Amino acid sequence: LLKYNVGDLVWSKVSGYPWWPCMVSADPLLHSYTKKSARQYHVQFFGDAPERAWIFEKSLVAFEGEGQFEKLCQESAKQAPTKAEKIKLLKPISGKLRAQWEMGIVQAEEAASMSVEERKAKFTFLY
Repeated sequence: LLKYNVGDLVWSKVSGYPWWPCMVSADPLLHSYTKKSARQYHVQFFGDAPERAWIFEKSLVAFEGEGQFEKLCQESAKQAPTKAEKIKLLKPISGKLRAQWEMGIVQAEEAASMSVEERKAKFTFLY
């Protein structure tokens, strides 16, 4: 009865950032993963340097594979507010961030490779 559940795997768009591979998790504080018309969820960003955050359900799609990446970039930059984001949301990733994104997908598909119960166990991170 919810578009996503605990260990589901999702692309997450944050303004300034490229749509990003994430797994949903429980907030290590509130001990929930979701919470008036639009829903949020708790998701941790894949990277060699992971982080977490509450994203809206609206900036959230389920993750089939690395295939969806270019088309999702098209959709967001289809029209983004500034037109220097669009420029940069459409040339392939640059800089410090790039190496981490590559690390992102590797984990992502390695993680689709496994059932929730172990994918959670191996991929929810502690701080």
